[PDB]
Amino acid sequence: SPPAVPQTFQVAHLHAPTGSGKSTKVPAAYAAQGYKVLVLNPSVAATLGFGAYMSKAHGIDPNIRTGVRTITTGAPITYSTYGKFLADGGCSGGAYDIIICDECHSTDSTTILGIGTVLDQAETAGARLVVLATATPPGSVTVPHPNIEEVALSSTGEIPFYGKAIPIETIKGGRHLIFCHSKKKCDELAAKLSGLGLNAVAYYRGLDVSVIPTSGDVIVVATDALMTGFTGDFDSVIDCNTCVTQTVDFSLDPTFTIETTTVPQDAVSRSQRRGRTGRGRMGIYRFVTPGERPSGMFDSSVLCECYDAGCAWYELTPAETSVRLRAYLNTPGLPVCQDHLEFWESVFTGLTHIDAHFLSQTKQAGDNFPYLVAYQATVCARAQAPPPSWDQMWKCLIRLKPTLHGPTPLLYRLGAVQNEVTTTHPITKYIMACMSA
Ligand SMILES: Nc1ncnc2c1ncn2[C@@H]1O[C@H](COP(=O)(O)OP(=O)(O)O)[C@@H](O)[C@H]1O
Ligand code: ALF
Ligand SMILES: [Mg+2]
Repeated sequence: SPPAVPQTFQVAHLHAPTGSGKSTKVPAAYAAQGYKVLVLNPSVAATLGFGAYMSKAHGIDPNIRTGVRTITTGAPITYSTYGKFLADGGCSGGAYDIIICDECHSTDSTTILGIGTVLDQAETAGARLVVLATATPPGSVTVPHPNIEEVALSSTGEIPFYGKAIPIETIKGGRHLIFCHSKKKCDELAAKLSGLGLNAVAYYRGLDVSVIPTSGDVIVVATDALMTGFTGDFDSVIDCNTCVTQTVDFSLDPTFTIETTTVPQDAVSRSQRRGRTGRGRMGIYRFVTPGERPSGMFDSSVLCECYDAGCAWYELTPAETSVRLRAYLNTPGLPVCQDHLEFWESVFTGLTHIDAHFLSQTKQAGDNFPYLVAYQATVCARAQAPPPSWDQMWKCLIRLKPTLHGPTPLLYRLGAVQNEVTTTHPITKYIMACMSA
C-alpha cells in the first residue's frame, strides 16, 4: 500500500506488481487526500498515455509535461518525463507536496540523473515526500502473475524468432507486442509480418507513438525504452528474452573503450516486458528462453553517460552531476554500481571548450555519448587531423575532410578505429593521468 505522509520530509518506497496501479491509482489517492503530486516516468509514450487515461477513468485531467508538448490543466497531478524535468532545471520550488520517482528500477542515464536530482532537491523545493516506485526492486526475482499465462515458444510456427518460432495463428488477430533487442531487428520482423499480410508496425526512439493504433488489430514490434510503464492493451507479449548491454573497458589503448554487446535478459527485464500484457485483464506471455539472469549492479559506463548528458543537455558541471549522483548512490533500495564518480568527474572536468556546433550536431543525431563524440571531433579539427574513421558518428567533420591529414589524436574508443593513431595529445595524456592516479 502507498506509504503515509507527515509534514517532515521523507524518502519512501513503493513496490507492487506490474499493472497494479502505482502510476495511476496511487497518485489519484494522494490527490484525493488533497496533495499536489508529480509523477516522473522514463517513457514519453507512457507519460502522454496517463493524460487521456486518467481523464477517462479516474475523474481527473492531469497536467502533462514532455519536451515537445505541455498540457496545463491546473489539476493536482502532473505527469512528466525525467528528461523534461531535468531540462526545465529540476524541482520547481513550492509546486508539489509529493514527488513520485516512477520506474526507479530503470538504469538509463536520464532516470539516474533525474532521481538523483529529485533526491538532492526535493526537500528544498518544499516537498514532504519522495516515493521510489517499481514492480522490480533490486534483487527481485520473477514470480507468477495472476493475469498472465506464460507459454514457451517451440519450433512449431512459420515465423523464425531467436532460435524459436512464432505461429501466425497466435498473432493473426488481436493486439500483440513483440520485443526485439535492436531497432534493426524490429524493422526486419515488422517487414516479414507485413509481407505475410499482418498489420505489424515497428516502434522505437525516433518514431512517434501515434504509429500505434489505440484500437483494432495490431502487432507492435518494439525495443524497451518507450515501452517502460506503457499500456498498449495487448492480448499477448512475445519476448526474445535478449538485451543489449553497454560496458566500458579500460583497455589502456590509450585510455578506455565503450562498446555494446547482446546478452540474456535479467529478472528486471523479464518481469517488465511480461507486464505489458495482463493489465486489468487476462493476457499471454510467450518466450524463447526460460529462467533469467540475476538483477545486479549496472555498469560504470552508465555513470560516464550521466556526466555526458549533464554536460551536453542539462547544463550540469561535472561537480553538479557528482552531487546528484552521490545522492542517488547513497539512497537504499535503488540499483547500484561501483563508485567511480571521482574518476568520471575528473575526466569530464578536463574536456573544456567543446565546439558548440559539433556538440549540437551529435546531440541532434541522437548519438549515445554526444559529448565525448563531439569533443573528439573538436580535438581533431583543432589538430587538423582526421577522425578515427568516417562512420556517421563523425559526420560533423565532413566539410573539413579535405583539410584533415595525419594520425588521429585518439582520446578514447567509441567505435572501430581505421586511421593511424597517435597518443601524445594533451587531452589523451590528461585522461590517462585520471586513469593512473
Ligand atoms: N494508458 C492506459 N490505457 C488503458 N488502460 C490503462 C492505461 N494506463 C493504465 N491503465 C490501466 O490501469 C491499470 C494500472 O496501470 P498502471 O498504473 O500504469 O500500472 P503500474 O502499477 O504498472 O504502474 C492497468 O492494469 C490498466 O488496466
Ligand atoms: F509496473 Al508498470 F507499468 F509501471 F507495469
Ligand atoms: Mg507504472
